[PDB]
Amino acid sequence: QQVCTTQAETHPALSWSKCTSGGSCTTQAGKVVLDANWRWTHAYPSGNNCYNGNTWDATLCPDDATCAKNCCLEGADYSGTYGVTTSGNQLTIDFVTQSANKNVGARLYLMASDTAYEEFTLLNNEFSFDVDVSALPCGLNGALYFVSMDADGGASKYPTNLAGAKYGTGYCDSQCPRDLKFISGQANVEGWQPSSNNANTGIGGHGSCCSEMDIWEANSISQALTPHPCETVGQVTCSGDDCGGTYSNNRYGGTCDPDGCDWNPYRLGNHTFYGPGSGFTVDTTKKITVVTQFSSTGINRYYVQNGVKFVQPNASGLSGYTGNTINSAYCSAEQTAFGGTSFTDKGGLTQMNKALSGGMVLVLSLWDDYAANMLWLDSTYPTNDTASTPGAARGTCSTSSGVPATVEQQSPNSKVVFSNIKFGPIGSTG
Ligand SMILES: *[C@@H]1O[C@H](CO)[C@@H](O)[C@H](O)[C@H]1NC(C)=O
Ligand SMILES: OC[C@H]1O[C@@H](S)[C@H](O)[C@@H](O)[C@@H]1O
Ligand SMILES: OC[C@H]1O[C@@H](S)[C@H](O)[C@@H](O)[C@@H]1O
Ligand code: NI
Ligand code: NI
Repeated sequence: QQVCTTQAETHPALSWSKCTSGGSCTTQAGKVVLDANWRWTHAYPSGNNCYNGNTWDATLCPDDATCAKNCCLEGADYSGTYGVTTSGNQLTIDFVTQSANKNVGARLYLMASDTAYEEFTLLNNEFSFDVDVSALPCGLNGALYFVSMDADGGASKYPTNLAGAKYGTGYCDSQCPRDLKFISGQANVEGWQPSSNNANTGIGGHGSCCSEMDIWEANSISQALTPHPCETVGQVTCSGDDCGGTYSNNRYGGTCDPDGCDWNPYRLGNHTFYGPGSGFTVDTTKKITVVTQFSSTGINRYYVQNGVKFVQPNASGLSGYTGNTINSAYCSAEQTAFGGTSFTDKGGLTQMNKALSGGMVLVLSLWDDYAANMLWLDSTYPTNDTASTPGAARGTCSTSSGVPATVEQQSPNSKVVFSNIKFGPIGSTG
């Protein structure tokens, strides 16, 4: 896509800490940028909208390449339109923001400069952050995660992307998302189908695949930590059902693992570890520090709340695994007990570790779930299963919860606050 400037693009500042062996940390002057899908797109250098509602303009966008030549991305009013504000090392993402239109959530990337995403190499290192999930009810997901995106949003590989990282281009994840309007310097117009249940979104003929490490997908009720390997580490474009994922007739027909080797303490039999109030080890009405440590043998997790360190609880009642670590043993035992082969089919932890040994971009987001109402995270899922089915119970939310239209009307002032990001070698951030 091109760049237009009727709305200025200024990346909100966000400080974070880089820590080194010894425990010394220094402040880093980062910024955040909104993902390109959220932007107004119109004719370059001016003219009609190229996309409006959930349909493309056929005149401006008769095919994928022409559309990218004729259409530009605009700047974003971060607070007024998208409900994104920063203060020092704190980032707030509001749920429903009404200005011209109703906007629901946002996806942001941490920047090293105004034209480059920050790239984190996770293996042998740890990532720590503080979060307030107190205003995240059933059906919402405040997510912090890593994806194997290009630092420049694809600009050097795809010269028809003139917007680059400055405008939040180049997203990919292990779902191989097809809802993206621009992928690899081309629009996603050919075969585009508008969503049945969402006036603002649709599903294109292409998706955008890459490795994904979901550090944190959570609300006040449940949380999950999930590696997703892909057969190619970095970004590749997929077509239709061969993207796999939720919007494809064969979930497992692609090159990425859309399921992941997920660790949700509730799903693994600990019903008192994480929840609202003093009945829970980690009280979701109060700030939580979440620390995640990556090594070749596995991923480890601890939490700090009110100065108290709590290690990840042991898996409880999971046949053949009594640890608290995402390692090859756990991932295999999970597949055996709960079903499925996707994670190991796509190379498992060995293949994930290849992405963890290269740069990944930090994503901070808030969303609700049109496909499955976040029931996979915080309720009983699938709907045909019940709490006696192995792996079915993931949280205490009602199976009727999380319908986007309902949560948007009932809980519009929901929000997530991420803060005090720290990164460095294992043992260095605490
Ligand atoms: C849940 O985790 C807590 C905190 O680690 C632990 O004390 C408790 O024993 C765990 N519950 C079960 C059923 O294992
Ligand atoms: O799609 C057009 C629409 O996009 C949104 S994102 C803009 O904020 C608005 O001004 C414009 O009319
Ligand atoms: O797509 C929804 C949800 O599906 C589950 S299977 C994945 O583990 C998670 O990362 C993703 O956000
Ligand atoms: Ni194609
Ligand atoms: Ni119980």
